Amino acid sequence: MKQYLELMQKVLDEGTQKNDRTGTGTLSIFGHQMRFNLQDGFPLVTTKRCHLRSIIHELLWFLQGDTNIAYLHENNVTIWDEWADENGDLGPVYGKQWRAWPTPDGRHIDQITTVLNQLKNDPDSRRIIVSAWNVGELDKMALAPCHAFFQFYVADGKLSCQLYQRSCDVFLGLPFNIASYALLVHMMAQQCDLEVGDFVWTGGDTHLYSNHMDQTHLQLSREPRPLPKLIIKRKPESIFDYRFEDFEIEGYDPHPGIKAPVAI
Amino acid sequence: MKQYLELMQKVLDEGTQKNDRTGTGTLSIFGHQMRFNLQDGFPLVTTKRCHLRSIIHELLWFLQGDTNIAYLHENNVTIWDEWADENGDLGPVYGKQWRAWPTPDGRHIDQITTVLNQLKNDPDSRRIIVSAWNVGELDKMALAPCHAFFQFYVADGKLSCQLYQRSCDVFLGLPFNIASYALLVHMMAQQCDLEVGDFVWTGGDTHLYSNHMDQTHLQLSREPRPLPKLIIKRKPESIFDYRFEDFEIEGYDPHPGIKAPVAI
Ligand SMILES: *c1cc(=O)[nH]c(=O)n1[C@H]1C[C@H](O)[C@@H](COP(=O)(O)O)O1
Ligand SMILES: *c1cc(=O)[nH]c(=O)n1[C@H]1C[C@H](O)[C@@H](COP(=O)(O)O)O1
Repeated sequence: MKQYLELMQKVLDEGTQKNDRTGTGTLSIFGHQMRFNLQDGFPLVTTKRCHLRSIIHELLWFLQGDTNIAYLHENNVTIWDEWADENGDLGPVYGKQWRAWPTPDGRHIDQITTVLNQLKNDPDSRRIIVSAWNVGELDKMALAPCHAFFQFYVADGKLSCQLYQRSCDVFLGLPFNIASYALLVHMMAQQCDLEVGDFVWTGGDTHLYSNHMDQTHLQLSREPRPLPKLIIKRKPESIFDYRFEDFEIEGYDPHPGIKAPVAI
Repeated sequence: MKQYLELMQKVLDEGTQKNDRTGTGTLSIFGHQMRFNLQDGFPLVTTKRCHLRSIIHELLWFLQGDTNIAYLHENNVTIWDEWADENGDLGPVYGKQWRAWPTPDGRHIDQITTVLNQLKNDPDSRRIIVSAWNVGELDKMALAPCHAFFQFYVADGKLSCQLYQRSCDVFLGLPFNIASYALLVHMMAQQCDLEVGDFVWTGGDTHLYSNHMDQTHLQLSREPRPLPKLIIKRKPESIFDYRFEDFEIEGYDPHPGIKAPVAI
């Protein structure tokens, strides 16, 4: 995608060298923002093939409030194997905070349902927010959230969303994260009878790992293809009733895939 | 300053008409990012004079972990009066979450101390974050945090900071907020023998109130003037024991102030 490739070249041109938690070494820029008008098409990178199956199953996984990789395994998705423990648990990550953020006084807040109610009865609210950044449970998480905070907004019957990603593996993570949220927006929109608007991505520590430099130049030498189309064949009773088959991506003809190591 | 005036112009040109909770109405856009290189001086607006004692006392008020506006009175600061109860409390707002995020099991987390230590022992960390968006206590707050999530970043000995502001009153609040954090960055840098870097401001619902049109137009026709320079007279033994006297801005020659009503 143009925005994607332009970001890559931005890291290579202004990035500074930094060591990191994984001892892998990176090229890093701090603070960036890009927009995707969802009506121009589904933002799934084409300069290299992406695995839809993984992207979609991970989202339904989050929405169910699951934090164990069993479900993912049942559907052949292994993107979260490296961090799960003996029992498949990852700790109170994304899914848990999204559906059951534990308050001090013994309550649990379902942020996803809260947002839906807000989009239907108070769409002008400047507080339609979902946060995975639960300071209290950060130490029980196998990995601190990367896409940590996001906000919805409405205008002219169009649903928009901004995500703040504090850490971003540009080559390996960004492609999945962008598609994942663009997908949520379509789901939210369809449930609230709104049209899709913009998906605004904002990054904190945006980087390219040292052992991703070749792959990066390879991909950066290719011409972006036309964006695919997302077709939802059904309208479930609730945001929690979507299934893998309700989705259908049309016109996805991407360049060849490129492989790279996953910094653990 | 140019960035500020441009964003201000953008709101008028692209803004959408919305009916907010105050019932005043606004002109707003969603998703915007500004960058301030602190090497070029304090980003305190000059196209309009800004009350600096209230920006400094508020910030220091936060750092003490205080939620009651008593302290602010002691020093003639009346920016948080239209939201305090009979006792003057605002709820576990900013200060409370920064200094003592209450966990589900009784313990408390000091995000500021945590950050100070991350900056001194693990500067490459991509998790140097402090959040005020404690979902579990939003209902107990007089007003949900506007500047709710910020991240620190280190590179080439420079300390940068990105702020996520979900809601922004471009005319009244944006000037104060910007300077407030720019100020913090300088305090953090001094306590960690680091140089100041960039301050990146990112906004969610960025708006201009209907009854600010005149004041805005008046400000847009004035020319920006060289940014001032922040001077920190002494160096406290901790980031917590700073004082109003310790700060001094130099070269601040702003245009006259502009009076305007605040939306409650
Ligand atoms: C985390 C999860 C995700 O969805 N997408 C991402 O880009 N990542 C990346 C960020 C970083 O490269 C690593 C997490 O490391 P750290 O917690 O920032 O130290 O995975
Ligand atoms: C909140 C506090 C701050 O420091 N900065 C701001 O600009 N504001 C503004 C945003 C908005 O105008 C109002 C809060 O309203 P809401 O909670 O967003 O509905 O104060």
